[PDB]
Amino acid sequence: RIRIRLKAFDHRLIDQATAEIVETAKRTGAQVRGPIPLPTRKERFTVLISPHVNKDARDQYEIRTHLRLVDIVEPTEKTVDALMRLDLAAGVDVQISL
Amino acid sequence: NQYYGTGRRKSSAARVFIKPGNGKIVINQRSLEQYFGRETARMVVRQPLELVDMVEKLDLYITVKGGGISGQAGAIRHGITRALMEYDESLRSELRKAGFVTRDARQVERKKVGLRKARRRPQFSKR
Amino acid sequence: RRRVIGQRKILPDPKFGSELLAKFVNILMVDGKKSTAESIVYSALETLAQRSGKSELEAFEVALENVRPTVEVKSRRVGGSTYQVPVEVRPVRRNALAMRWIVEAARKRGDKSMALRLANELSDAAENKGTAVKKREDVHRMAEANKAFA
Amino acid sequence: AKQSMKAREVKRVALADKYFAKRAELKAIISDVNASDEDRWNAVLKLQTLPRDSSPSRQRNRCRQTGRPHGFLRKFGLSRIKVREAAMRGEIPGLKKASW
Amino acid sequence: GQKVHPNGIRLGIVKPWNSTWFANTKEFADNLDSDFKVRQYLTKELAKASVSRIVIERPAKSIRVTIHTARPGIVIGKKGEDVEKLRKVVADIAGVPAQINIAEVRKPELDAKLVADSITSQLERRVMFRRAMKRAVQNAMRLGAKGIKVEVSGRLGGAEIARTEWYREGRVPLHTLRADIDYNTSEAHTTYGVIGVKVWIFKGEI
RNA sequence: ACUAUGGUUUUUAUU
RNA sequence: GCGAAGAACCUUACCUGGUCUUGACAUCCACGGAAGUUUUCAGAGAUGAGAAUGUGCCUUCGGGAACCGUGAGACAGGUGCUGCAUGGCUGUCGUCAGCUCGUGUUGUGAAAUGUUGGGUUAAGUCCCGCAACGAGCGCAACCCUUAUCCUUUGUUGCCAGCGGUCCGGCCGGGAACUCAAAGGAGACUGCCAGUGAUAAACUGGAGGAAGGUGGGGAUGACGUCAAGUCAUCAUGGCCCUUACGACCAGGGCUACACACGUGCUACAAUGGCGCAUACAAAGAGAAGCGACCUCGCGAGAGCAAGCGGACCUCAUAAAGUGCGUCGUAGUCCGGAUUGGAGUCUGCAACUCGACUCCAUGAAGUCGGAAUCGCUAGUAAUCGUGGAUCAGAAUGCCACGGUG
Repeated sequence: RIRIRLKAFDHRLIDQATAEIVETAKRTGAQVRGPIPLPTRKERFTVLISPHVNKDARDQYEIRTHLRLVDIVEPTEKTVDALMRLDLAAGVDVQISL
Repeated sequence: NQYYGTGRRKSSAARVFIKPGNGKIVINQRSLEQYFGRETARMVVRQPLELVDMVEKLDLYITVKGGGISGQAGAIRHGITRALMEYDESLRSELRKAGFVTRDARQVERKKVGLRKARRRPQFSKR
Repeated sequence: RRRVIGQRKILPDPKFGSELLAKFVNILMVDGKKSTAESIVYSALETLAQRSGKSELEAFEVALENVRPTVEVKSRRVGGSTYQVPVEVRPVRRNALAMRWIVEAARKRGDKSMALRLANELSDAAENKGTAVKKREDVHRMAEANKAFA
Repeated sequence: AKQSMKAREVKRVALADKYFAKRAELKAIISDVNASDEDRWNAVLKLQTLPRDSSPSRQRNRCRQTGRPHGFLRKFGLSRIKVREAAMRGEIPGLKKASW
Repeated sequence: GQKVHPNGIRLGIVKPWNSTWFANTKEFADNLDSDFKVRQYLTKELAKASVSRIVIERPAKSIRVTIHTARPGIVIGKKGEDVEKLRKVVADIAGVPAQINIAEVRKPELDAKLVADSITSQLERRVMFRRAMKRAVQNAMRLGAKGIKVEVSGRLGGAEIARTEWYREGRVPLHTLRADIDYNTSEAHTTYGVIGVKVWIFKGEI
């Protein structure tokens, strides 16, 4: 009866990790929906370009935080069991909740 | 028969609908004189409308959302121009005369290193 | 440089249909608070309505008709020397010159409301009756009389 | 910057999770609200704040590589003295040159 | 003036970041510290082991590390148990159970770490650096690549100057972002000078 | 139009 | 307002007195102990000594490894010195159009020619001409970013005709607009006439959402002071080592008869105040963001709705609009200063912190010789958010309104 989450920073890894979860969730459930989105976020920051003084010279860094609710059609006991051992590479973050 | 047009400006977006034959002037389910254009910009949405006018020849309906009410007006002005420039083939000549057909994308200038409040080099009021 | 304006366009006053009354609030306003200047324009015309012999619809234009010059004196460098030369006052400035002097006068004054400080200068701006007030125009009277070298 | 600065957090940060971020929310066991102008708790609460160095205060992350305290930025994961050399090596995930 | 970094511009595009793991701002600097504690450990125990890079992962409630070497058989041994004396330590530095993994490096004659080692092995013989670096790149271009550069920096013997000596062939390249460019600095630590050897290799655009 | 003056010494050649 | 984005004990170096030294910290080897936990007595504490608890990992049962200490032989430590031992890192013209090779020629050679000369251009870009022809580095383009249309993507977002109704885009309906995302197409001198050693390319007009690198970004050729820095780092050397080392504690790094360096708020009525009234963008948040009510003079304390952070909180955005009210008075104002009360966080705010209340009460009405800065959403001007953080900014980084 559970619900799922996927969170990342890479614009392609978010889909490659989706394509791991919705397949692990389909291997024990025949009815399909495909992935649902939201929420996406962005963030930018500045730093001094050199380690000693040089405080007028700076460089621009940014990130884009990607998240999917994904949705699972049958969250059945046999299907959540496959998600207790979810691997799925490093570089993303997930949840299982009720 | 109805004519349609869209416009966007400064986080706001407008949709405008026009019918031939004299009728109403609606914006966000209220009249065009009921709450809108009462501040410092006021008549911006009526700049192209003066070429046809209200309670004269058409029925007007507007929907608008996002941002501040002067950004909304500068979005509606383009959206109503997009509708009016297909309402009649000689009215369009006058919309391209007044320059209301030109799409504004001026927004704001972007920062660079080493600058202050969005713009300008570290500042000294004297010497 | 060369590839520059000129004059950018401004939209005429929505109530009067005038571009002079649009430039006037743009130079009158301060800190971009044009909403207060829209309460000073025409509010400063209270004591001019009946007094205008061109009627109220020219009661401000009359103060701009008082002065419409063709040349102004400037002091310009030719080398190790600096001389006085006449420069042309074009149609685009010819109608906006006195408008710029009246707002300076009102800003430099300090009695009553701003809609009354502005009315003090506007009351005499086509009469010129005050003492040492026509010194204002010596920059164009010295230009219609320039001799220079040729 | 000194080699002594690298382990200075070890006890401090541990008591931050243990007590220094909930002891005020759970304070109703070392308090009374029934007796007027009467103390039976101050000397046992002052005994709890008797130990030093480990405090709710005094707490600084530092650059664990150098001991340098200043120029720390949590959004970068690393203090700015080493950021360009680590981020151009590709060591900090996912920092890169892309500019504005 | 200021110079764009030839490597930093391409990170995540065909050339991956050296670590992969998610962290929020409340622990990003604490995960990264364990990630550097293991780098300075492993690369100082493996100091003479032909290692060109190490790649870090955080699998579910664990850590994982891959070691890239041109000589893997003495790094994983015979087999998989010679690494426990490092695994038991990186698992304590990371505070989570650890896995150690092996990777084999391609074309040591065409890798920025190992071509530099092929110049260090001439500087160990105290030869003139200029011919030595040229030969190592001439051996490389005759095997592969679509452009290579080598530069030597500082106290070279050499001259009383801040200028380097270098040798380039083929394309840099500039703006290709699929260029997968391989780069390294290795300091030679000679009798009278630390002497930096810098190498850049470009092989294809995919 | 006028508006002067600034000691001596202080770098690159590779095997 | 730089490195020292928050200099109570902390951070941190200086001064003073303690506590101690193969060292707070590294590493090889041996040796006593698990790592740990709690408390008593002496000291403010670093430190000096007991009383109690635990005995993990590990095994040829011979004993051992992490790890915590003690110590020898080697060696460490230093905001000490060394930017005239060396790397790594670094100003700026300027994003200017130049820097530099091979072959031929020319010269006694260094070298020059070339790349100069004529025009066009943002341009060593092109055109003209040609004792020089070609080339690498820079230029261009790439990358990147913005407008128009089509196609693609849609929940905790969206809604045009229309049933049912947690009365709600909630279900049926849609995939379109917005909002957030991607990929294309379209602008090419294309088109006309004019100019141009008639050529590069320019000068206008039509048509278009847009016209002339469409617009905007990313990018630092050769050379510039062999710049600033061993105070982030290493790293060669020197000096201290029974210390110039580091662990506590107390003063200091916000002494001052005086100078420099810059902002913000006002000196007002194109302004303030009190009461109404219209409209946000971008961020923050469960040992949390905190809606309310109560005590009280009040900070706040005490409890607590909604919400797991796209149908909640932070949150009446403020200025503006409008009404009431007021002057040339250092003011209705201001409330800077000085005690007394408190409120919060915290060994601790006395000293250097913030918020509050009854009271008191000064300065500011252009301001030194003389001078500063850019071309439009730009200058000008008002609110909103975040970082640092046990506990405060007006500084730091961002957001939108008026213009």
